[PDB]
Amino acid sequence: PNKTLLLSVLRVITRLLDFPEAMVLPWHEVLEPCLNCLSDSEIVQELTCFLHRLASHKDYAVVLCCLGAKEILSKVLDKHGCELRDLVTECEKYAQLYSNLTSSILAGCIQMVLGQIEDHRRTHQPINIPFFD
Amino acid sequence: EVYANCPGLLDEVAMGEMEADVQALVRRAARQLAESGTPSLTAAVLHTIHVLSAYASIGPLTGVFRETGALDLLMHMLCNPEPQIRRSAGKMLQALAAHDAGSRAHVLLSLSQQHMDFDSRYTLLELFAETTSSEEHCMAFEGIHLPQIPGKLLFSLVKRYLCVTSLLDQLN
Repeated sequence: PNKTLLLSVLRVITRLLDFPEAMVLPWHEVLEPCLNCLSDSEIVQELTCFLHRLASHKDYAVVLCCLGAKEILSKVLDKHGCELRDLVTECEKYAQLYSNLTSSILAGCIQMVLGQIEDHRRTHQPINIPFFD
Repeated sequence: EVYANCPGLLDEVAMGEMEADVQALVRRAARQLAESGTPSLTAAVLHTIHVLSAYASIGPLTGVFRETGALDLLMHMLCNPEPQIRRSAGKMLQALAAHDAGSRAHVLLSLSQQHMDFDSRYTLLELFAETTSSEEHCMAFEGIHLPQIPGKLLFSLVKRYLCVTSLLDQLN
């Protein structure tokens, strides 16, 4: 929240990062907004600290590099991390692969739905598939 | 419906012969694969795999291609440590994919059943991209913000959709 409130929240998050299942939850919660904000000196320091904590689930940092705020990282570095700049940055094969895969999944699911609609048009029986509506 | 909308659109001995010949070729190729300890036989196996792909280049004989049980041999070949031969076999499978989907679905599904390696998950993803080169996945992007999902989630989604497509074809 506010700089002081967000500072206390960042302190709590950094402390609780010591869990072995901290990523078992939806850990990819606000990483994108965090990169967007990554500011106040406390805010920039906390964003760098969270990134460095995430530097160790390598694919999670890979998703972070797919977010790809390297330009903002350079600007924030010039305003006053390095390990993430070495590892996460300059590894984008993952990025193109995962982008293409996500788009492909969307397209395939849509095509399946439309096909089922047409098939039920043929048969005339009403459509009944779980969670479809 | 074809008669009403588009009526105009409406020698297999050699096909079946080539299917049996490819069966013998796959037998010899597996013989070389068991002998894949010398690079001469490895090169011969690569040539045999090229021949197998050329055989796979046919359209309608997919029924025979699966009937000869080539799928399991190909799967074993994918588990071979021959990297160039692995890539070639992947290209051959991709060329097979356009003919039918169920073969691809079963192939990758069996390929899964082997905290797996990030390289292994990468291999699965690369094979799935080769598959997704299909026209069914060929479509337009939304031109809108498609949020990025995590990796293990991507594995789960890929497995789910693969089984889905398999079964959906299977109902026919």
